[PDB]
Amino acid sequence: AQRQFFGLTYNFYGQPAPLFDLNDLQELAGCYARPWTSRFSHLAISTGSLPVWSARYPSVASRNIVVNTLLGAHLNPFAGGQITSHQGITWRDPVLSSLAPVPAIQPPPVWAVAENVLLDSNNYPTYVLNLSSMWPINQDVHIMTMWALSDQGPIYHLEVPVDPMPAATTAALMAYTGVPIAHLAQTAYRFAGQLPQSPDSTMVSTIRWLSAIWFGSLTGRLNRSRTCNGFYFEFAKPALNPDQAVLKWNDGARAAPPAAAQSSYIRCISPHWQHQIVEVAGALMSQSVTAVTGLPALIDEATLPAWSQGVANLTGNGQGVVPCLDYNPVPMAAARHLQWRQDGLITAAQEAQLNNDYTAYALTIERHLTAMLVANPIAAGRMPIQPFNAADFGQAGQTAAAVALAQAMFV
Amino acid sequence: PTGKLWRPVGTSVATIDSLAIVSDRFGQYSFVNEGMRETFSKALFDINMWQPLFQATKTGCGPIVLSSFTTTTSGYVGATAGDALDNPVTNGVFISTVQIMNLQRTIAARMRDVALWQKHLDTAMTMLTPDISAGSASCNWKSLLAFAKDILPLDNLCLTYPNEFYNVAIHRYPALKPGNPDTKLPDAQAHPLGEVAGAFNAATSEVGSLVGSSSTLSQAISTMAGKDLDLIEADTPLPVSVF
Amino acid sequence: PTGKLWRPVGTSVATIDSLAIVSDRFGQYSFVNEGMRETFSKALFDINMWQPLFQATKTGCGPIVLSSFTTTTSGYVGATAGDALDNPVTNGVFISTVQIMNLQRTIAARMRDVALWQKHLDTAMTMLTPDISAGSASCNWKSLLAFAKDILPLDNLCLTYPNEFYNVAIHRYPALKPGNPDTKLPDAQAHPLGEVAGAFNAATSEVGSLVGSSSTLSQAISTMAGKDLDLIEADTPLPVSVF
Amino acid sequence: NAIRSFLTAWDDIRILSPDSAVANGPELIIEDTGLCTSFMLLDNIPSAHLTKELIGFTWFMQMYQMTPPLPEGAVNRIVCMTNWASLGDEGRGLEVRLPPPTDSSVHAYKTVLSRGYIDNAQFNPLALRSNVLLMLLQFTLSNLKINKSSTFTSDVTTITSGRMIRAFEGRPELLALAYPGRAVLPTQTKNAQFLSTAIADRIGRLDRANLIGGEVSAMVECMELCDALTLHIRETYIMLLRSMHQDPTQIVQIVNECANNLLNSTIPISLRPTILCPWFASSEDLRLQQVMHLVNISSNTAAALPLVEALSTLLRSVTPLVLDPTVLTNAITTISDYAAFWKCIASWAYNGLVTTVLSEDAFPDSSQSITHLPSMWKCLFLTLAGPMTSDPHSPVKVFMALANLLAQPEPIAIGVPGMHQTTPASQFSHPGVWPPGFLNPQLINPQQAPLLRAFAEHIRANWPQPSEFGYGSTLQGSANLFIPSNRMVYPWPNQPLPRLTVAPTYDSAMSNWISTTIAFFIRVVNSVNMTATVNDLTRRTMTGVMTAMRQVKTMTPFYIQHMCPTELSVLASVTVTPPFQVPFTRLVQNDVITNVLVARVDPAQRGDAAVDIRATHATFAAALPVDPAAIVVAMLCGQTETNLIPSHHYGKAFAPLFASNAMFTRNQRAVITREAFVCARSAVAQCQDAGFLVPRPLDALRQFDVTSAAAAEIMHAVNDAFKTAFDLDGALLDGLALYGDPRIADLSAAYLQYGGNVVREHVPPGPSHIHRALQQVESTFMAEMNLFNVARGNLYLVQTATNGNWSPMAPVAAPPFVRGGPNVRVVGRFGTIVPRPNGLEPQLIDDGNVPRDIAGDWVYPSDVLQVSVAVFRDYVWPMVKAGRTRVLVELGHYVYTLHYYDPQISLDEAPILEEWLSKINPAGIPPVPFCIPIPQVYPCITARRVHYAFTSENNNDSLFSTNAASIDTAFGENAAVSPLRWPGLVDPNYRVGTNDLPNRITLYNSLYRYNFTYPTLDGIMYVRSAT
Amino acid sequence: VPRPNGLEPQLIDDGNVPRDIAGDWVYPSDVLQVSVAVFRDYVWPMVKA
Repeated sequence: AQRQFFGLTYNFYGQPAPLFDLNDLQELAGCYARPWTSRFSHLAISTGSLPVWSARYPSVASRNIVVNTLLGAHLNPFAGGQITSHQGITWRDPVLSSLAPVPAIQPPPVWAVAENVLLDSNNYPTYVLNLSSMWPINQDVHIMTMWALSDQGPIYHLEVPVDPMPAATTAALMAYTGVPIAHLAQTAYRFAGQLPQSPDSTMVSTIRWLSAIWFGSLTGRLNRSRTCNGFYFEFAKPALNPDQAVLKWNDGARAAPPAAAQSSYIRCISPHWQHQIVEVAGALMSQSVTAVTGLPALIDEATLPAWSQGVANLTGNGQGVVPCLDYNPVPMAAARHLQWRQDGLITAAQEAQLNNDYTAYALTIERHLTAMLVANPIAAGRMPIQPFNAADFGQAGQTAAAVALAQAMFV
Repeated sequence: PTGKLWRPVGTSVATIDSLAIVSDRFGQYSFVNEGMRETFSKALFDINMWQPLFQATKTGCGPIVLSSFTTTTSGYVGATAGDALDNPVTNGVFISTVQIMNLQRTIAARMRDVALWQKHLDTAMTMLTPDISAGSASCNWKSLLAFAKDILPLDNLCLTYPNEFYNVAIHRYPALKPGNPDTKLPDAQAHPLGEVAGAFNAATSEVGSLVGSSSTLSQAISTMAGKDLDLIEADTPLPVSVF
Repeated sequence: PTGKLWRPVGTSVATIDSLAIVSDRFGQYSFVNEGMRETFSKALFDINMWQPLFQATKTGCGPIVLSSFTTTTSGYVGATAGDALDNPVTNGVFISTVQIMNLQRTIAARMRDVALWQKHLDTAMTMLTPDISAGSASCNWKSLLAFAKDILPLDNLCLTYPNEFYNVAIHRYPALKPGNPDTKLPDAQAHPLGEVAGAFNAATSEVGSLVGSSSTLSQAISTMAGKDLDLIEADTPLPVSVF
Repeated sequence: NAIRSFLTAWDDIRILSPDSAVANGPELIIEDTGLCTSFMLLDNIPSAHLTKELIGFTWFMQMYQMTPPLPEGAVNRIVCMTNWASLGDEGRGLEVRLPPPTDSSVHAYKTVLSRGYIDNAQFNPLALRSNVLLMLLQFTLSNLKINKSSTFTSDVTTITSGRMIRAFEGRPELLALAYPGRAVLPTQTKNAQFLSTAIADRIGRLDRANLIGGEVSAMVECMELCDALTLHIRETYIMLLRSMHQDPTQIVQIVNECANNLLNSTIPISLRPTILCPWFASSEDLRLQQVMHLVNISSNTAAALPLVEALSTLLRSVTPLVLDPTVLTNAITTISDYAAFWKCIASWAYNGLVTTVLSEDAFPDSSQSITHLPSMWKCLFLTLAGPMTSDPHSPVKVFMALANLLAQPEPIAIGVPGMHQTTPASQFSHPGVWPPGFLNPQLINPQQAPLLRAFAEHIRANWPQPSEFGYGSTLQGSANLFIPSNRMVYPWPNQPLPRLTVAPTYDSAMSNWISTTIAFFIRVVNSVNMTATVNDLTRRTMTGVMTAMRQVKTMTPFYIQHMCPTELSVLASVTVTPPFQVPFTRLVQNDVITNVLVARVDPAQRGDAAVDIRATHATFAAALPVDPAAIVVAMLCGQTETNLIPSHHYGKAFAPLFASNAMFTRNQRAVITREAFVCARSAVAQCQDAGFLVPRPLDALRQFDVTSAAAAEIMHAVNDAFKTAFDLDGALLDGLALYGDPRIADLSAAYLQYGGNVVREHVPPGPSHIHRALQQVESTFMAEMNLFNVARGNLYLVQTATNGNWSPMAPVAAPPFVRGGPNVRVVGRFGTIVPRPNGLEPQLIDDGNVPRDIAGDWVYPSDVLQVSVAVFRDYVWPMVKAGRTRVLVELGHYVYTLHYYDPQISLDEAPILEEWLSKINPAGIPPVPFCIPIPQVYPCITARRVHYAFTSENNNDSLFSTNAASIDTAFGENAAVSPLRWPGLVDPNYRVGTNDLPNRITLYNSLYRYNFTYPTLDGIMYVRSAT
Repeated sequence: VPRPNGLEPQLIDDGNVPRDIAGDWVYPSDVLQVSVAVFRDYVWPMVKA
């Protein structure tokens, strides 16, 4: 299958120890203190449209943002070989399941707190000699890596071949029809995180084809009148829950396979991704693919945070790197509505209408995060919000280039 | 459309100020309107022609397709945000600055390459006026060849590659008609790459020469408007500059 | 694309060798790129104009549509197998050699035909300067006509076909505005076939004349690059040839 | 059942889910874990008992014999048989079982027009395309099932060891068939040789674990054998389902909105890798379902009435309003059940399918005076109740009633030609007939006709102003035609339920109407004219009573303007049949919908103009008579229950409604009507030569032009097939095949407004998954008809006495003689033999019309042969048995039936043939009878036998293989196992999921075994709470 | 609204954004009337604690 994941631990943002305390270990949903196979656990049972977030976890990406620093704080293996222990907490045994208090009689060595520790994976020989059991850990660490190599939104990866969708892909995809993007992220992740799959498996090339097929919809290029291969995502009114996507199937005028491969990493600069279940789902839904199949190439050092500068085997700067086109939710959806008007889906009156109904919605996202960062600073201890600063929220980077990527990805 | 391509910049709806020249690591994509492709194609076309001489002499590097310097971006393409807003082009064909550099220095480097050979081919071609302007007139090929085998000075390049120059030549002189391989006879018609242009320059017996009579007119029209021949006997003060 | 059209002689798979100029009983189809249709259309357009004089005098043979010399083949069209491989054109419009011959000798034969009449129309037209360059100025039509009824020498062709030349004329001189049949009055606007061209030559009072000032510049630009005025006081050995 | 219970939070009581039938749901989920095939390899001629040689494998001592994966024996064909390896719970009673080519496959080709005259032993060649379309439509429907993934078991059988095959508990016999190549005994025999080249890898399942919920995988990738055609049909139905899948989570919002927040719930739903809730139908579809009910109801008012009472119940059984005249009676009495009413509000919800007019009895005979008291009262009741109806012509009929009564005191001229002030009010029921005086009060004079200029003045400025309101959820799908999406149109102006007070309860639209009218009539019963017959005392007693009514404290006017909209808005969402509703119009004349009609094709392209029967009825919708006298009472006495928190009340009521998943039955019956339509319209549009654009893969099959009457049967066969497959209730699609042209193009409903304007809602059915598959199937039927016994090409009848080799099917020798060839004469119509007097021999009548003689060779278009078999069998047939003549009957296709014999038993074929000629007649031909020799394994001296038939095309494609049990074959037409059928199992360049479909039905494919769970919501439901 | 794998049942607060029971609530009496069945089953066990 695959066994060689190069990771990278979360940044401290200038804080002493990793941003999380003792209580985070016995609060995680699902399997006790087991951080593995968590993420989409608090969403296992849907009650309604309202995004699941409590007091300690003020947002959607709050559950994951916490399991990240909690994850890295206990990742001496792959980066040292030992098991160590942070604040009296360690793994049960070599398989690395749930975290229990440091066992007596033979306690592990105390972990040396460090920021951004490069994970080699092969450094821990027990991993490959017990792959079929500790496989989820590979998918999860990969997630933490994509989240760590960015101070503003998880950097996933789109692709799309030069030729049309395989004959085994079109038959597998016709099963995730009436399924929201929020759920596609849950089924995608829970798939690549329980049993060692192959890089050329049917469910892998289809889930990847489902992610890049989602980006076009998010940009508006793959609407109701322009399918990639009969699949798209119908968006509801932004004032009436814009989180709803669903992979609808039609028989309209399909697009056409591009002249070349459109491999490209994408990011969401705007801190809006934090509270948007749709953005967090789109990110983690793509990460499920780069898990079973390590990074197709290296990531561009063009922008990114000041700590992801020249990583071991993650972010480069030469010619073997792939540019990262980052966008912004508000301008992206503002350009997404503009696509619908061009082909005649919406009236020229609903053009400037959907913009005001969405910008008001995205405002609620901004009014929420700003009010949560102040409530939960950073020097306090944890980092459920991630210090984004209020100077941003609307400084859209090359979002205009991400849109031009979708037009090129589906000619 | 024309000019550099722009794309929406920053938060907001597309608008006259949302736009910004889509520049980047390659320079700025400038749109390649229909006619401007005619030139770069007409320029590259005149180079590809010399294909048989590029391989023979191991220079060159394969045929130059203009589709190797362009791209298929899409956005609004104008001269300024304001006016670029009225030219939404989808998957247009733009050439990035750094590319507008190669298509330039390539056509320049190759242009030297051929300009040289093309000069040898000539001292040998015109060295037997392959151009008449009334009726026809042949000259049994054997003789012709066995003749230039002489005249041509020892430092040409038509003696080092005869049928490596000949193949280039056949496409420039509808006088030399190569003998077809599977009937071992000429063709009546001559098919030089300049098929049309060469057809429209022949001194057509009905009227001198369209290419001539056409220009001698546009030429005169230029002057007539230019110097200011019009107004030649105008009765009123005129700045000497006007002369 | 440009050049002659090629097609996979080896069938299906078209590689840089399984191609071959698609020649045949008609000669070789050469592609008719967008701009090259502008010319042959602009040439035929100037002939169709003389339609009323072709029928009157039983010459001609109906209006010449450029769509009678072309075809709708499809294949790869380049200058050489190698580069033609990057121009897959479907149902492009090509003109076969033997056709590139007629569109030629037709435009030539017709060109004579009109060149003659067109000369008579003129000695009569310019024979009353139908062109001013500031404000307007009329000349009651009756007089005008009854006048040229005189001057014009007995061997013109504007006396044998008045309103057979007049109809040709109306399309060349936005001075002569024909009186509309169902209101029996002029039109204010004048609609000569050269609608745009004639609009862009008028001596616009803001700036002399775009057609003039434009050329007087491109003309100078030619020289500046040509002779080599640039480098005029260069301090270093220069072959006399450079002069 | 989407929803099962609903423990209401405030009440804590689990509401469990339950001429017009009760709409039940379509059986959308059937599934079988057995082999996904419908093309078995049934062997035909049994094997001549060879001596095994290599027996089963020998593990240690034991000797394991395994069942031969492929059919062995003489000749094994590919006999089509739907769900032959089906191992699931059930199957939609409807299949296709064709007997091996050795039997009369004729029966399966006798649906459409065959029934009745055709002998059970012959099919109708004329109605073949029509009968093959219906035959495949049953081969599709039959195969519309899901493939449960069963339980695998790691195979440890050497060559295939390591591969995870599938169990097959139902009947272990399958495990043999399922995976050909798994444990192949080296016994070199056609069969075994082939199965040997099988790729060990292809067998079993492909993918690894995958989305393992619990311990079972969400959807595996079995590899088992499964005819590409069947695998493709199901891969279509899986999509049909997913298509209409409904995100379970959104279900809370749908209920929250559809009920207007009055009722708010929560429904936990465990999201899983698999899950499937076929409860959602797009508005795109729901409209083809709407105009559909519009067709079944048709002019028939009796079928439309069931709909307005269905609502008249729900309405009343949920309203806070309780009507009771006690108060009214008291008030009036001093100085001296309401179906009508409820069948007037429920009447508006369908204003457009059934209007509510005023019973003619109400009107006071135009010849009666106004001095006549009983008459002027029958008039006052006809006004107070007017607006209460949904007749676009009430505002006039009302005004007119009074224009009648006082015809002498106020003799005003009526504009409408041919009509006079004394014309029975009822009579006015067309926007044209409207009096100009009424259209413009100004026309009447104040002193000329005081009362009228005052009465028209009244109506012009008092009749309630129509209005509207949204309703249902937005994530639902309009389902309504003329009025904007999920949003109704109400008669009176409505407003959000204001906190009860003295203000809203006297200011309602209706309060004004009830008021100003009584006010107006009080001045009428006090006219000077009244004196003539009205007493001074009784004239006062009249003012006494009419004032009691006016001042009576009725609380309905408030209900019908604040609380009644919130009911319909909701009630209009929990109904299996959404509200059809054409826009309301008060006095705007030219625009007041005159006619409403469904069109089975846009008038433009409609050959044979046929209006919608509805046109015949006066009013545009089924005119349901409502009595004014009743409605007025109801309107004048509606006190509500003392304690009344609108919040708690409406809450408790709409609770039981959302418990019955009747909202989802609507979405389901909908996505099936759109299937049964895109499939019906297609099948009838494929049998007519011209007509609606539908891919005709079966255009080659001979089929006469289907008339209007004929279609209705190809239509009943299609519509009736769907119902049987999805066991539905009531109409569905038969409305189309019961009148008008069954030949529908694209349905559209349009109403024309008197203002000479026709708004026309086109409703094109969005891509029918079922139909997309059917097309692919019809397309396959061409390249593979032999697998259905039908054969393409002409039948030659040249007598051949060879004792050598034969194969009527795919004959190697060159066609005896082409049709337009040298010397062949086409037999002219009728094919009439002309006896010739004297020595001369009988000669056949030529096509060129000039009689030629028989000896030679003719080309018989089957049409001719069928209208003179008697003459054929007695003149040309004998001339054929004797090697003198060679006929060439021409049948595009047909049902062949062959009989295998012993190449060693010399037997003439003539008898076995005439058995045939004998049954041919105009009404229909019996299966063509070929006689093929059973492939002999050992060189055997064959016996001379004379054959007569054989085709022009090669039709032995059906033949799967001969002598699988032998190292080869010595005599009969030998046929090795073709690798082509199994590109998946054999070829190394296969590509999971790759078909061939249009051209060649592959056997061993790569299906995708699913494992869906069907979440069944049952949540808590909290009301709103007083405040 | 209940929450999956061991998470506090959120009590839909006023603004209509489910909040959590362990805190300080203000129960508009009317609400408490059409809701006790719930109150007693999730917030009550909480107040006692």
